[PDB]
This record gives sequence, C-alpha cells and structure tokens, in this order.
Amino acid sequence: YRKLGRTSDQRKAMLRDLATSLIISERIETTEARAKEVRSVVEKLITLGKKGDLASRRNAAKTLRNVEILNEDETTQTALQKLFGEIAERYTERQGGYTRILKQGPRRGDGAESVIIELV
Amino acid sequence: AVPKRRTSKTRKNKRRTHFKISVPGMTECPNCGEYKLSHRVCKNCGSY
RNA sequence: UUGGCACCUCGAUGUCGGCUCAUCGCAUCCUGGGGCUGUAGUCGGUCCCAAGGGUUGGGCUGUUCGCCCAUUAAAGCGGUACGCGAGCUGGGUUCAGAACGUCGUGAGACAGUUCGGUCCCUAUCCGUCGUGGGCGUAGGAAAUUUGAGAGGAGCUGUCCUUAACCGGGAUGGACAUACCUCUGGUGUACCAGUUGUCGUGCCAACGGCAUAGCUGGGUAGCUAUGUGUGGACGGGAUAAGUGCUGAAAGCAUCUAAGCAUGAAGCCCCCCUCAAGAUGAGAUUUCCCAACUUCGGUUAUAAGAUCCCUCAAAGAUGAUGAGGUUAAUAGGUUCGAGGUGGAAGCAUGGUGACAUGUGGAGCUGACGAAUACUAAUCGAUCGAAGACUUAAU
RNA sequence: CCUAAGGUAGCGAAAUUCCUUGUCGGGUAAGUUCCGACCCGCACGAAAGGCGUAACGAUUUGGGCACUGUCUCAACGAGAGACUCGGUGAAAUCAUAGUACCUGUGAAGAUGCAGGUUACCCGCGACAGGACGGAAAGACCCCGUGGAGCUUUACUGUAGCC
RNA sequence: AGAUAUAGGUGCCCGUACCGCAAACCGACACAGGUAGUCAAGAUGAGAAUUCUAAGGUGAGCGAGCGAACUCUCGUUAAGGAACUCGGCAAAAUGACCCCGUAACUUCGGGAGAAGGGGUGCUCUUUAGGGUUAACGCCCAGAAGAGCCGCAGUGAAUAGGCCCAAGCGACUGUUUAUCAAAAACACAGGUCUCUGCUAAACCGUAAGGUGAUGUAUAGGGGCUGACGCCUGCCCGGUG
RNA sequence: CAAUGGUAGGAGAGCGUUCUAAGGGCGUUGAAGCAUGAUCGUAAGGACAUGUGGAGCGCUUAGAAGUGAGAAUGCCGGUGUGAGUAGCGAAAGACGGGUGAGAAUCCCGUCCACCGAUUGACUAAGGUUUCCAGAGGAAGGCUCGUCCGCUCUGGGUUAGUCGGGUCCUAAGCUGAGGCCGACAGGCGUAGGCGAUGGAUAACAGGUUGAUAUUCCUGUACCACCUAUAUCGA
RNA sequence: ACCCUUGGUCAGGUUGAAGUUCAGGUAACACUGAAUGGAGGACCGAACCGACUUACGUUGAAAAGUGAGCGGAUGAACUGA
RNA sequence: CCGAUAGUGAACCAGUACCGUGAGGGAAAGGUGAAAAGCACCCCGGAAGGGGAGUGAAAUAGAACCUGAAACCGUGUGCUU
RNA sequence: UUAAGUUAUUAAGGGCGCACGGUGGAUGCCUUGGCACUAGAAGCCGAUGAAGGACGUUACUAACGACGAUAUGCUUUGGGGA
Ligand SMILES: [Zn+2]
Repeated sequence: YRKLGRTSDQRKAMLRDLATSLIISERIETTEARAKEVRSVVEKLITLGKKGDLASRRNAAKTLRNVEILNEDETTQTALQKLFGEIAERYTERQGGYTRILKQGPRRGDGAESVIIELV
Repeated sequence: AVPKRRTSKTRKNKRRTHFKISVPGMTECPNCGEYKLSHRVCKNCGSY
C-alpha cells in the first residue's frame, strides 16, 4: 500500500473523494500514484454493487460520499443509487477489470506525471 | 566545515562531468507521423 | 613521575574525570611450553621462551587514586597531544551574585569553605565506509571459474571416569554469525468492545473529530530476551629446552659437519573478498557479410539497452522476477492465518437485553488458479579480427 | 608575669574544624555524603545579635513507598527534514594547486623534502582522524615612565562648615 | 448689589474611505514575537476550564515521489525495576465529584486534600419534597430495591504523586531586561541618635522649594530584623 | 695587466610618466587609446606592421612635480569559489467546468477539513489611499500566475443631535508687573493653556461597486429669530 | 526605573474571623452551645501578569524565541491615556 | 590648478535617496549623431526579443546609444592525455 | 592454423595553443562643474512685517524655475526690429 505523502486519516479521506469522483464523472485526471491506488478502492466497490443485497449496500456507504447527481430534466440521484443501479448492470459479466489507466506527460508546475482513469 | 582552498576551474569541470541530461524515449506515432513519448498518449490528435 | 632548559605555537596548538570507538609495545595478570628447587603428593617459590585470544558488576567520593561488598581462569602494566569536545557530556577547576571562618584602617582578599550559574560550525581536500559510470585486457558476446594477494576467526570453567601426571567423556559461561518453525515484541488501509459531540430528514444501521479518542486481541514483514550453528580434528617449520652420533682437545662434550625431538605462537588447514593480479589468466558455448579504390567503410549478427509491470533487491543508480509466443502487478475466484458470532428477520422479556437462523460476517502484505485492466506500436547501441619470429 | 580588660550563658567537626574519610553509635551486602552523640572551638559567641522555633519556600542536603526505555540492551511503528525528480536559489571561507602512506629529515609533530612502499580515469550517498580545520590582531601570563572605576592615617589642593 | 401658544424660519468649523491580535501598526522581510477596550450562541459542566459544533470566517504563496542511514517530534514494548547518573535529569505514575477515615508538633489559627480505603454505566419498579402556577404542567434535587452488559462505567478530554528527617531565611512580597531568583534585598517589631520650628535633613549660585498646609505619640539618619527566652566583661586607643 | 656574491646602510649614472618654454614636425590618404605579432637595447624600456578607433599627438634642448604598487585583517567598483549545494517561515485538500499563448497555484461548483472566550463582529492608537471599478504582467511576490496590499487611468469619505472646538477644570506647562543671578538665564503672582475626568439636543427602516445615527422615507427633540411684571450678579 | 494626575480589568468554586442574636447557666458576671454575620498582603483554579526545569533552536521563524511542564492570581496586584 | 574614484558632499531636480525618537550622519549617478534625418514596410512571436528593408560616413553610432582593458563565462577546433 | 613477443586504435572528461563571442567599465579624448587668486566696486536686511518657508496660479499639469488671488504675470519710460 502506498502512503501518498499524507497521514493515514488524510489518505483515507482523499480516496473516498477520488472514488466518488469516478462514480460521477466516469473519467478523471489525477497523478499516477493516486491512480494506481484508487483503482483498488473503486473496484472493490463495483463488486459490492453487482453483489446486490442490503448488507453490501450498507458496506458501500462506509466509503462513498453524500453527493447528488443531476440527471437529465431534473431527476436527481445519489452516488450510491447510481452505483447499485446503473454501474452494476453493464459490469455484470466482466470478472475483474472495470477500470483503465492511461498515462500522459509531466504537468507543468511540477513534473508530476499526469494520468487519466476511466471505467471499462 | 568550510573550504580550505578555492576550487580551480579544472577541478570544477571534472565534477560536472556527469551533470547532464538525456533525451526522452520519444518514438514516432503511427497515426500521425510525429513524436510522442513511449507508453504515453500522443499530444496531437490524442490516440493510443 | 617530580624537575632542569625556554627551541615550536600569544592576528588562540580546548583543561580534569566520565561516555563512545579503538589501536600498538611487552618489562606476562590468565591460558600454552620449559630449567632449577630447601619439588614426597595436592599447592608453591623463583628464572627462561611466549603478545593468539581473553582480561567483572556494584557501595562511597566530580573525582583520578584509594577503601570496602560480591564474584572470576584472570581483575596485567604502559604509549598513542597524560589517544579520542568540527564524536558526546560538563560533575571538579580559575567569570559576574551572595554568605561563614580568617586577614586588612579600607577598597578588598584566601594562608579556606558554602549555595547558584550560556559548550558555536550546512565537510572544500587527503583519510575511510559503502555504491555507480568510462576506458582498457588486439574480433564482438553469454556463462562458469583458478587464486598472486588480502581480511576474518583464535578464549576456557566444572563435573564423571581412569582411581595426582599423562589418557578418555558430559555438559556450561562469555563472545561471534545466520534465521523466524517455537516462546515473546511491534504491527497508523486487520477484527472486535466502548465514551462525548456534530452529521447522513427520523427509528435502526453508519460516517467525521477527540494522541490511531480510548481499550481487548492480531496476519506478513522487521526483530531478541527466542531458535540453530561455530572456534573441531590435524599437519609443516621452529622458540626456550631435552637429546643421539661426533670430533677440534689421544679423554670429555647436544655442535663445528651430520640426526632427531619440542609451544595457545609462525606458515597452512576452516570462513569470506579477490584478474585494473596493466603480469589484466583459464575452460565451453554463440555470431561471422556487403562495399571499396583496395588503405577502408557501413550498417547489421549473436548479444544487450531504452521505455514499461514489478520485489526476494534498493538513498539513487546497480541486482533480480517479467513484457502478449505473457501469470509481472492489480481486479476476480477459492484458501491459510487473525477476529469471535454481522446485517435483516423471528422468538422470549414490561424493559436494558438474551436465544436461534449460523464457527456467522468481515478481513492489508501470505498460498494457489484465472488474461478481465496495464506491461501497445517502436527506437538506440553492438563484429568482420595489426606485424614480427618460430614451428605446423 | 602582663592588660583597658582577659569570652559569661547558650551552642559546637558547624553554610565555621585545617589535621580530617576525627571517634563512637544508627542507617546499606559494601556509606569520604547523611542523622545522633562526644569536646582536642587551626580560627563559635550574644543587636556587622546568641540560642530556640509552628506555619510558609519553582531554597540546599539525606533516606523510603509508588513508578517507570534512565539503565541491563535494545527492537518495531507514525510524521517532519535528509534522499530522487520538476521550479527557484544563498552564505562563511579561498597565495597558485595534477592535494597517498610509512620510517626519517627539518623552526626539534610534513599532501608538497629523502629513501622506500602503494595507487587505471570521473561521480554519488555516508563518517569525522588530520589539514597545528573556520570564527574573535588571547580575556590567561609578562611588558608600556598606556587608560579607567574604587580606597585610605600617600602627596598636593578644593566645595563646604566653624 | 443692581438693571429695564400656535404659525413660519436660522443653525458654522474639524474627523468620517480602508487595515486595525494584523500581509496596511512596532519588529530591516507578505517575519511562529509585541499591541488598550466592547460583544461573545448550543451540548457537557461550578465554570469565560475541557472535547465537539453555531453565527461567521479559513484551507496557510513551492510542489511530486520514495518510504535508507542519522537528527528531530510522537506511540508501544518480554523479564528486571534507579543496577543509570555529579544528581531519578527526562519520562512514567497521581489527578474530577461522593462517602468513610486521618499522626506528631503547634504561636491554638493550623498541620489537612495529612496519610489510608470504598464507590461511579444502563433498564424497571416505589418513595419522601422544593421553585413557579387555580390545576395540569413546567423546572431542580434525593433514598431504598430488583435486575442487565463488558477486560474495563469521572469507559474520551481537561483537573495534586506521597512520606520520613536535617541546614538556611519567620511569613506574602522584590532583584542581576539578554548565563545567577537565592541563604542576597524588603519587611512587621526592636534599639541608638540628631531636630523647639524660617526645625534638623536635602536640592539650588541665589531666589524659590521638599520636609509639611506636619509640630517631639512628629520628622531625618545609623544598625538590627516576626514571635519565644535572653544579650556577659573592657572607656586604656579612636570617634 | 688587475678587479666585479651581498642584508642594514653610503655613494654614482640612468630609464619612464603629466604639465610649461623655445625650436622644428606628424595627423580624416586616419592622432591618442585598445588588441595581436617570430623585433631592438647591458637593464628600467624603444620601435615597426596589421586590426579596431574617430581628433588630436610625438621629437630636441631646458624647466617644474599630486612622478612609477603585489602586499597595510588597506578603500571603492565587479567577478569568481563554495554550488545547482543549504533553505523556500508552524496547520488538508480533492475532483469537475470555465477562462487563456501558457494552469497543482486564477474564477465558479460540489464534497471534505480547520477555528469558534475566536482564524468571528466592533472599535482606540498608529499607518496614510493600502479602499472601489476597468485594464496589465517588466520588476516585487522565497515556486508559478491569466492573479494581487504590485503597475496603469478613472473614481470613492455628505452630520444643529456621533467624537472634538465656538463650555469646565486636574497633574503639568506657561506667566503683566515682580524676586534672583558674570552673561545666557533660573524661579514665581494675578491671569491663561491643558482630558485619560464632569457637562451636553436622534431614533428605526431602506439604499451603492465604494459612505451612512451623515444620503432617502417616516416620526422626533434642542438653541435662537420674526409675526401673532420681567431680566438679575 | 521611580513618581504625579485621571481611568479600566480580575470566569468559577472553597474556607468561615470579629461582632451580633437566641437557649442554658449565675447574686451578678464569667462562661459553652446554636444560628447569624462575611474578615483575610487566606485557599483552589481560567483570563491576565511573571520566568524555576528541560528538549529544540544556535549563517535561528526570533539580535532572547518556541513546545511541555512550572509560580502568583483582592493585592506592597496588573494595566491605559 | 582638477578633468568624472579627480575637482565642492553635490558637473546629474544634493544637503537629495537612504539611516536615526532626536541632535546629527550622508551617497551613487556625465558623453547617440554634423543634423532626429530616432529604423515607413514585410517576416517569426501573446509580448519582449530578433532577421531583413530603409535613414546616415558609419546602426554593435538604435537612446543603459564615444572608445571598450582585465578578472570571469562560453562555442569551434591543431597537438596532447 | 597454433604458439611466444611487441606495439597501436578510444577521450566520458581534462590540459596547452589559436580563432570567434559575451559580461564588465579600466584607459584615451572631451566639458556644463568646481579650486586658488588679482583689480575695481559693495559691506547690511526688518513692525512700511525680514531671512527661510507653506499653499497656490498654465488650454491639458507629477516635477523644477518664474510670481501671487491683478498669480506661467499688470502699467509706464527707454533700448531693440521678426
Ligand atoms: Zn499522433
């Protein structure tokens, strides 16, 4: 497990934000150290969604954050509803995977190595 | 704790023998005849 | 050691004791070997050879010394700026305050005590501990190696037997080294109990913050106080010694020629490093054409590298496991070990709570399967073997 | 015999006692410190007070209980710097430097001198034995017919006062 | 002494921005320091303490990695438990409210929170009252019983370690801004002395002042230092 | 033929630098200065050729001096070394969208964090335009910057009642005449100055990018003035 | 540093002086009980003011600081103009 | 007599920046060309900067603008390691 | 083809010479500014409000000079002539 330059309390809160951002935007640019680490956090959550029951929706709420998604024509949705409803039906025959990292150059103000994370 | 003699120009240019940088990987792109880093995306009609 | 001299240093060469880390001498404290004894045995006394290793914890005092207590085979003595303050400490000693005895008309002082009291520096060069790159080793590579030379290790209690020596056994102390199966420590992305308070609209379930809020356990890894191993048996040449044959010297004599014997020491034996050992060694494998203006040159080969996924390796780099003709990491699936009975539901109870469903549910590093995601496409380097002589 | 008079009480090896770690008792396995006693007070002593004293003290000294990584003897974990990469970027110091070692030599303790020994060329992370390493024209010690504050029955004056 | 109740209007100058526990002020800096006063909610509490939040404000003017030594700041540790050290330095341990208990010595006030022990969570029964109100209500407190859970109930945070004996100074207080906080200085009390008022004493050339709008139970100076029991001899020398 | 090592010192002969006199010369067909060269004299030193440079400058004899530098922990300038080294000043951010030549760092959003007897709201002092709106990115900002307390050019502070003066006095400071003193001046009476104190008539709501008990709306109060016995030390 | 004039600040809790009243007791006092009362360079502890210990800092964030503990806190207190 | 480190501290918006509570202390900083004839227009760039074209005897005479030494910092190379 | 021997290629970097550049402000030439004097002439200003200052005035106005609400000047007498 990487430590990412934070303290274990800040490192935990920073991945609960990274994970809820993949669930909402489907695609984010991070650094390549936070991408390798947060793929494990969002993939262990996809299996809670596609597992289905109530006790696994109780364990997804220990990680996701309370954010509302604005759908088309004002039909709001919670980030935990979008994960157990819609991200759990397209990934119902894939056995591992779910996510894709793509490298880019070094960014400008420090040469940190930019990366994109998708859902596959 | 402090230098006893100054450093000559000869001894200064030898220490700097290894203070240099190398070029990047930088292969050519198949989609556009171009240059990109190996294993990264192309910064010109970004393909991979 | 106390001094004699005043040659080095006043535009600064930092005291005493202790701590850390040592290193050398031998005029030997123990252990090894011997001669003499006023040596019966057990213990000794003395002198010779011997520096391989070893050579303790406390009380009192700033102490060094010294005196004690309890041990040990032993509690050696000295040099190294009375070793070591750009390694540490600052208790004594000679900074400013204050006081006692004493001396002085006094300011003050010590022929003496007492309580308090500021130790700076980012390593340039040589040195020395690690770890890389370049060139060389007459073609370019990949492995395996010899060992010139170097560095380690070397300690010795008690008991049983022989029954005091010489002989045989069994077990310890202190030091080294490798390792995590065992007993333990830690274990901040592991499980559980619990308090205050603010939240997810409420109940129930949960999240933030309070040293990781606090408390009870704990996987891998790293670890000692834990678990194993080691200094074994021996050879060569000698020391002080003990001799044999033997004359110089018609006898004697270990010595001059000869010949033996003889130590924890010397050179090996054991353990690591070692062809930059420029004297650059050796084995068995791999690759081996086109073009010239005949001078030589290109790219390519075998081999590597860049870049990327990594850990058993790691400051970096290097070393190792792999890159689709793929199990290298992640995810997924099943496990080992850890926690110790989830949620929901139903029953019992007035209630806090209990029981069942059910060794439940969760679970970071550990063992196996599986190409679902990423190790894509590419690029750089890298040989055609000089002339002398002698044999074929 | 001397003097103006010769130290009373109370305390005493002491914030005072040099000899001295005095002696004896107590406390510890072992007590130069500590407490109780002794009087031989180098050199206590009565308003520069003597002797005693409840309470109070970031006061000094000695001993107990508890408690501990202070220690035997160290091990693991978290974070900041160190370390690699991108940005920005000093200072002290400095005669010129291609800046080994040993035994000598020498202004009598050598990177640089002699005779030997050892060492391919250039980095990076570390440690502090030397460069009599840096910093401050030694504060110790002596010397200037140097300075300054203070003292008095040194000298010479003087404000004041009678 | 003295002297002779509505209706319309008029009202000047200076300050006024912004920072103001702060990057606008004093510290050479957009500097971990200093800077009077007013206001100040909820849960918990004796509280303006503690921990978490409101109104409101802020995210710190270099970052990304990796998770060596060594330095720093923090947490844990088998068995032992001051053997460490000049010295328990540092760390650990104590810590709240309630109840029971508490020694010598004393200046009778103290010593004293002496010491040394026990309790503390939640549920349900029944039980005595005390603020305000016609009652219900609404607040504030107690006692006894029967149970339930955990390793642990001030379940977190904040809140004295105790005792024995000796020296010094009675005590609260003051001091070497920047190496000394003390046994040194103050002190309440004690004593000696000088001073009869335009006082002595002190400042100043003087005039004017302090002393003092005081008057010997007052004022200045020297020594001593609470309180208790006391303070011996010497007037030759110096004043 | 003979002499010629030399510190402290003594003695002699000279070289070069600025300015003056007299004489005679050279210079836009290129003086001085600067740079380079394999030249000359016993030395200090003197020429010549080229390049650059753009207006002055040598020679001879004599005269006069601010007349020659490697050292003073010298003075001033400006450039190294140490060195791509130390540091970058207490504390949490993440992602999305947007703007731009350029974004970890600017603006908007969501979530998360931190203070809350204060990192909140006022207000003295002090500072003096830092305030507001448009625009900018040289330097300043310990990085970046499209941003700013920085630069540019336009703005912003409204009072009979708030605080101060046209009211009072304290400590202190001044003081006609006066008293004292070499000078200068010191002191002091009446009388004045002097808040940190006493006195003193306005409230609520709305409004700007920037001011409000000041502007606007509503409702007030105080002093004076004119129309329609009392005053009093 | 001392002083002069005129202002301001000190959360919360604990102790329980002298005086009084009662009741008892005495020829009368004196006395000893109980309430009441609210003294003090008193006690504990924030704000505030100080500076005993240690670590860190020592080309400091700072030409006297910071972290953790420590002392006073109704007075001979602290602090403004 | 000096000729920009000289000569007044000051040749220049000098008793000025700046420093200090104050008295007071006290700098650095001259030169386009005869004439502004001070580079219209094109090209790269957001701009700065530059390459051409033109003005001029001359533009390294382009506004820090006469000459332009040394220390110092570079790029290319003949011989060398 | 084997043995024995001898010598050369390299340059990561460095050294010396030479060319060409940058920084910098010495040197030369130059002068507005000062330094030392000589001859002549002055040797006081102020309540009729001084020396020295503050604030202002221009068509646009930071700043120096000039000068004052008659303000970047007003009148008169005399030079001078685009
Ligand atoms: Zn492309």
